[PDB]
Amino acid sequence: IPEYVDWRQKGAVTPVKNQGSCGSCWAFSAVVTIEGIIKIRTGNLNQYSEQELLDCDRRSYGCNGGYPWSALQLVAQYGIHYRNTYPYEGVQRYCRSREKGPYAAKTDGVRQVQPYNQGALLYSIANQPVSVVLQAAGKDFQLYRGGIFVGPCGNKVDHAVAAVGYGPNYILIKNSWGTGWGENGYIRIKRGTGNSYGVCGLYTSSFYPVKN
Ligand SMILES: COC[C@@H](O)[C@H](CC(C)C)NC(=O)[C@H](CC(C)C)NC(=O)OCc1ccccc1
Repeated sequence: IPEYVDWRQKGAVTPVKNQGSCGSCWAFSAVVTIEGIIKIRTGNLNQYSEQELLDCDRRSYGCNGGYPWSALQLVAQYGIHYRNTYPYEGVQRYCRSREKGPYAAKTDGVRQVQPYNQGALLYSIANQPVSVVLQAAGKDFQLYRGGIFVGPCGNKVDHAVAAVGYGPNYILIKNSWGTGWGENGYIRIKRGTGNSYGVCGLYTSSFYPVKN
C-alpha cells in the first residue's frame, strides 16, 4: 500500500455535510463509505441519504446515536436512495423508503476491520473510505481548528466519522460538523504512537461496505 492516500483527489468523496442537533453521526459515517465504494466501482459520485438510514434502521436509535454497521447492513439488504430523492430533515420521521421508488444503489456486504490494530485500518483505507469511531466529548476536539490533532482525549468513543485517507503521521478524517470546523470540516488525527487504542479511540470499531 502507498505512503499517502487522499480519496478526495480520486473524485471519490463529496462535500462536507453538517448534522445539526441530530445524533445522526452513524448515518453520515455509513454514507461516506457507500458514496466512496460506488465511485471506486462504477465511475460516478452521487450523494446518498443519511435521513434514510436514520429513519429505516431498526437497530439504531434515531437521533440518539446508532450503529454504522447496522445502517451499512441496511443498505445491503434493500439499498440506499440519492440525497435529493430522500433529503435530510434532521429529525426521525417514518421509513419513507419504498414510497420513493427504486433504490439508487445497493451493496453486496458489510465488514469489520480487525480492531485495535493501526495496520489493518491502513490496509483497508487504501481500498476505500471506512467507518471509524472516536471521542469528541472533549473541549479539545470540539475546539480543534487545524494541524495534526494529538489530544488530549480519552478513548471513550461516541461520535462516528469516516476515514478518507492517511499519511506518514496522520489519518485523514471527514467529520460532519460543517466546513467551519477543523480543516474545512476535516481533521488529521495523528497515528504511529504505538497506542493500541489509537488517538481518541480511533481503532475501537471499523467497518466498510463490500461491492463486487
Ligand atoms: C456543546 O457540545 C457538546 C457535545 O458533546 C456535542 C457533540 C456530540 C456530537 C458528541 N456538541 C458538539 O460537539 C458541538 C455541536 C454540534 C456542531 C454537534 N460542536 C461544536 O461546537 O463544534 C463545531 C464548531 C465549529 C466552529 C466553531 C465552534 C464550534
